[PDB]
Amino acid sequence: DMVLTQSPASLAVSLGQRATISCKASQSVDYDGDSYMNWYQQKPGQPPKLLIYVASNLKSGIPARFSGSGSGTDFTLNIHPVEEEDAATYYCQQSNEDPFTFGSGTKLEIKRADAAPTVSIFPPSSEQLTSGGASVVCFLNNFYPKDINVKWKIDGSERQNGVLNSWTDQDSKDSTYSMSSTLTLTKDEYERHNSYTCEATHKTSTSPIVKSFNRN
Amino acid sequence: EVQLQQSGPELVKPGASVKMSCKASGYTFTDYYMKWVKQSHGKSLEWIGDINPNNGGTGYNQKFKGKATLTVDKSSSTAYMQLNSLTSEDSAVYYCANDYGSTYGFAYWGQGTLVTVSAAKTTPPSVYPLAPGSAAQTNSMVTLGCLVKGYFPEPVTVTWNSGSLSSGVHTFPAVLQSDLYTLSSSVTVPSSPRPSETVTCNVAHPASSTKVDKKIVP
Repeated sequence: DMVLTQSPASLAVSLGQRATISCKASQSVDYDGDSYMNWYQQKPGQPPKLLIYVASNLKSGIPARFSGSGSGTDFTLNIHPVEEEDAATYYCQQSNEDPFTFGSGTKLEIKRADAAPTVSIFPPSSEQLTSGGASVVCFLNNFYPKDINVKWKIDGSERQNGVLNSWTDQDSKDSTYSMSSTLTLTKDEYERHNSYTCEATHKTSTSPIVKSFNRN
Repeated sequence: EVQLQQSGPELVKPGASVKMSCKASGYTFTDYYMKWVKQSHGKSLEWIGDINPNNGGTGYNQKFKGKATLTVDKSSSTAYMQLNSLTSEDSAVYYCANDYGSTYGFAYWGQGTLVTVSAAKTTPPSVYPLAPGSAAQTNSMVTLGCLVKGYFPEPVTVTWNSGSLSSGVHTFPAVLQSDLYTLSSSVTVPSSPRPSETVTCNVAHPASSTKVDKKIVP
């Protein structure tokens, strides 16, 4: 089997800049003067999208910002200028021989201006409590960079376990991330405390963003 | 427009087998080869094999010879793939594609089929609405949430207002608490909308034909 090594693995690039992804086939993928290497774009949640086929052909409908090059065993995909809708994982795939092979992929992240998350905390729904469960949910929307912390405080003290965080992939419209944290306790543990705080921190800093509520 | 419609998700017991379909339209079914790719959680694509709709010709990636079994049905322009003796490794997403336009690659793809190989029983989700609870309400945006917790297996489709609301939505990826799944979605709307105009969240869990419409009230 032929090995397709993509490089780099991850790459951050500011809007308008240039993005260059490499692909190195272990063998040659030329055949009668044509290099059979294709490139796909894949945004989280959907099937890959054919961008460029046979090394340098831009599929009809693809923005001219994209452009492939290379031959033999070394190929390159070029994006200029980079846009918000480009944050995705990219793949080169050889069609030269059995079995068809895909590259190890390259995630493309967009750099932008630091942005504060929009925290919103939610107490447990009556429905949920009735069944002996209490899930406090905290939404930290549209922040940047992806590196953020979330500390949960119950009656002043920090709650360690019972937390479940889930990040969103970088937005296609504004290049921001979002995260959801859920502190899950039992109706008993919940009913025996009053103040529930959810606070976010950006890497180091010191000035957090808090949100809280009282059981009344 | 060439169109490839793949079957719904599947939860299969390990050791068993499963068959998925891929309905083609918008083109001469026999003219083009039908190809199959598998992609796994951590994301990484693998070619399974191709099939010649015309004569039932078949091409298999050595790894999948014996595991996959491509088949086709001319009269219905439908492609089939059968996976035998499933094991947890076979838990992934399978796409069917074709080279309409002869780009010598994979030009068109289906939307995928998620197969979960597991001895576990399917558990429906518990849909809980998330309301602010006596908060802001004066020309200032308001965030609402819907918590979908304790379900199995993946996936679940959350929607806001049958789909009228697409902007402001943020559906987070499911996490695995215990041996169950939990995800949540949020939607930001102008103070005008709610509580005035109705805001519902519609959760659907295919594996169990579970359809819920929880209304977000204050």
